[PDB]
Amino acid sequence: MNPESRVIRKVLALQNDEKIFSGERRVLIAFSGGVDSVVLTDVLLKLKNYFSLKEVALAHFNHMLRESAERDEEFCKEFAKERNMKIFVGKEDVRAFAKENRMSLEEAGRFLRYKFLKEILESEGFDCIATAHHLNDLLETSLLFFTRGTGLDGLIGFLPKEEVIRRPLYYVKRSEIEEYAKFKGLRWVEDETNYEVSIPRNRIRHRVIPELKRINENLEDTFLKMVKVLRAEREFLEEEAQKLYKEVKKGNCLDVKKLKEKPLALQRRVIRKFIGEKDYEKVELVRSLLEKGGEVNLGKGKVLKRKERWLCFSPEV
Amino acid sequence: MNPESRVIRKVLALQNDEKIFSGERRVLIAFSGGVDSVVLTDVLLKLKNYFSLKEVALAHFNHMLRESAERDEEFCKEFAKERNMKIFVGKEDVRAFAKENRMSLEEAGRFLRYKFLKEILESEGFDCIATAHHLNDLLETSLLFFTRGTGLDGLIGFLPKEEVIRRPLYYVKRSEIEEYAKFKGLRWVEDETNYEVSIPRNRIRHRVIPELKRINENLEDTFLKMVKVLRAEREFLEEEAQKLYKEVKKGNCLDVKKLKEKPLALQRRVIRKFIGEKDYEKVELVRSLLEKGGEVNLGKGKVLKRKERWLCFS
Ligand SMILES: Nc1ncnc2c1ncn2[C@@H]1O[C@H](COP(=O)(O)OP(=O)(O)OP(=O)(O)O)[C@@H](O)[C@H]1O
Ligand SMILES: Nc1ncnc2c1ncn2[C@@H]1O[C@H](COP(=O)(O)OP(=O)(O)OP(=O)(O)O)[C@@H](O)[C@H]1O
Ligand SMILES: N[C@@H](CCCC[NH3+])C(=O)O
Repeated sequence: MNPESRVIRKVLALQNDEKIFSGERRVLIAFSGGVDSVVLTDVLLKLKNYFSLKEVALAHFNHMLRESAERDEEFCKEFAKERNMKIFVGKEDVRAFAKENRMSLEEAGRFLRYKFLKEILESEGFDCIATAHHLNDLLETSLLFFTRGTGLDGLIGFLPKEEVIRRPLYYVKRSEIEEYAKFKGLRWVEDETNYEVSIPRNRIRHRVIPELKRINENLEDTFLKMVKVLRAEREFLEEEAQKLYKEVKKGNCLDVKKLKEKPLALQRRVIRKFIGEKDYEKVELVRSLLEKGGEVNLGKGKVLKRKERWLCFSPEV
Repeated sequence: MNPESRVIRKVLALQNDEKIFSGERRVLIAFSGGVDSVVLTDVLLKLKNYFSLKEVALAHFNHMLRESAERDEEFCKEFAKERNMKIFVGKEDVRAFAKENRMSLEEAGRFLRYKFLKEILESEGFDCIATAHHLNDLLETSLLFFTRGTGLDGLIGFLPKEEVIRRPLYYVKRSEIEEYAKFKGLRWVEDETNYEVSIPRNRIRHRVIPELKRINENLEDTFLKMVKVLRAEREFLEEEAQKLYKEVKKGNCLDVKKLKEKPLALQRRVIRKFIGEKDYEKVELVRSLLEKGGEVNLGKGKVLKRKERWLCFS
């Protein structure tokens, strides 16, 4: 099996399993100019009719942080022309939105790259946005949430398809993306967060994963099976969660007595939703009010009390 | 708060949260001679009456692997004599046992160790075994499972109470254990197995975890919160998985019709229980029969066929 089919087989597999494209007609690619983006594009133009797409276009965002960005942008317009594709370029100063909004260069650009994409989508009439997220991004992300503290959501990471976003390379490993770009002799722009190990994701990618791989070289593959199991168990619990939530709220309060003899796993999913907080301690606080009567203060004036069959928000302040 | 009250309260909290001890009278301690063993022993002797324990004793296994072995065994007896405790000591040639049985060394020791402990437990009339596992073993354990492939079970790691085994320092960090020992002026044996990054556990312990704490210095406490959550979620899934295994398994079959209209999460759970295998692959091969005709060959004669309304065996 060659590098081409090794990627295309996984993309088709993903399509089967998740129905990545099932009616969408116009696709907008979150094109960065990077290998994964280039390979993402090469694969979609090769499957354009297979997916019954009417049009595939690029959308590049110039964060204006580095100097190369000016050059990265040139590559993208060129690439688009070599492909005879439509492309929308966007220029914004993260740094000047991440300063006048208290933001890390990163987070601020994320918001902006997306705003522009949502923009390009709803305005130009595209049905969805395709991203180049791949299996290693999911490994790093998942491991980050594990590090930062989390539950199933973080362990699952992002999904192959969520609302308006589609991630065709979800099953593909970075090395497979790399091998395919070389095999087909594609050109792209290098990785210049190439080792700014000061950022967690990058520390995980360059210093953690390589160690874990010294334990299990097929970590990514082994990692994928675990996510499939968890996604399902999560889906189920979240499903049961709504069952109980509604089985439980009255308007603006929660029925302690009914929720008191329900499974802990579920009580916690319910509280989490009632209060709009995922923090473990805040959850336990509110949970304690199920047996004990009284008050608990969470944060933005989120104060909850027990009437006595009920557990509500205090209206004060 | 001092290094002692710090650890003591976490043990009292684990006891309050899990009922570690609740009728046991004679505890046998899996005593390695290392810090954790030593702090475990010191905490049980101090909380003996509180837990209503009639006796606490030490069990030390000489793996015969390291050169200090003999010496350490001696320290162990002296540690016992010092606190006027019984000490049972087992010795076996792990090394050899592995070669005449096809076992690496991790497994060999493990096998003989626990075997030795269960024998003392029975021939000495002990109710349970107290191990010195701690939160950092848990964190190292769960990362090993996340690396080798796993589900909730692996992520959760060992539990505070599992059968005959007890783990009173489950909530305690290795750092707290080390401060405890210095504070109370305790003596212990050197862990000459830190090094060897060849051992995955140590590679995680020395290379992986350190990098993670540079992202979150509170990794262990944060990991614990995650475990508690995962545990109750896992409890609910297994319970719901029991109901379904009973609502669908009628004989040596599974009511496809009923099991096909239920949650994937559960299906796999039902399948896993039915076919006795747990790996993702077999379960999914078997799982397709709920939708496609045919039969499957998993292991040693483990083959299942799909009838019109039933997924039974051959
Ligand atoms: N300059 C860009 N213009 C448009 N889209 C981009 C650009 N950079 C990245 N993307 C899109 O976002 C995806 C993820 O990129 P990257 O991992 O660098 O962002 P992150 O912010 O680091 O990740 P996430 O997007 O997971 O936060 C890329 O694969 C691509 O689909
Ligand atoms: N030589 C020994 N004699 C008796 N008990 C021991 C000995 N070594 C270890 N133990 C017990 O086993 C527990 C776990 O030890 P450790 O985790 O270092 O070994 P492992 O091989 O990693 O064990 P597991 O695989 O059970 O974690 C120790 O806390 C102690 O209670
Ligand atoms: N260096 C640590 C660990 C030594 C081995 C402990 N069993 C200490 O002595 O505190």
